[PDB]
Amino acid sequence: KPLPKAKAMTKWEKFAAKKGIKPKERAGKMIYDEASGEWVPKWGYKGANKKLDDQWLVEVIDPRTLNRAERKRLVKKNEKQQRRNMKN
Amino acid sequence: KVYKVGDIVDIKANMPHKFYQGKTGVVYNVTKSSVGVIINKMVRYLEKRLNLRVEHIKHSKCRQEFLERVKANAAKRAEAKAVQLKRQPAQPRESRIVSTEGNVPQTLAPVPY
Repeated sequence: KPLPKAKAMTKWEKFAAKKGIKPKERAGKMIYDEASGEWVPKWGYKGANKKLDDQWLVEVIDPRTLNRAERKRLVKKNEKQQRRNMKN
Repeated sequence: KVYKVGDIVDIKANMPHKFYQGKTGVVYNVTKSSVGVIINKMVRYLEKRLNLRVEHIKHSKCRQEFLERVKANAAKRAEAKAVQLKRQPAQPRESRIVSTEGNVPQTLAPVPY
């Protein structure tokens, strides 16, 4: 087979090189959840991002549905960006 | 239970994410996922548009006493028409004699043993 050395900057590496944005250290999923005695990592299992859905009062249509729609919109935007980068 | 707009419910919780337990409000909106309750709060009094799931909400019996008293007063007036319906605070107890024949006063001796 030919060499798999395909290259593409995805439009992000170009900006990261233009700016002084160093790559994130990529520490881990764990993040401290204040007001509680548990870590509940940012993502991976029982993520804190899902906390807003399981909590009891959402002061200020159900706002939980709005948050879920926002999550779906962000995921679809990421997928669209991936498709755009694949087009190149 | 089928909650309806305008009903009075008590915000009872089953970690916190807030401290509103024990407060009562009136339902202003209802949906499948949650029930909307409005709670008044002082700055003049402001208002908060709370939204809570049915799991942490229950009906309030605050107005049960009012309706029961109204019905009892109406019935009493109807019966007496054939009135002093006003509620009265607990009046001071009157004098009463106590007999020690069946119970000798015992010096409890707070030692006690």
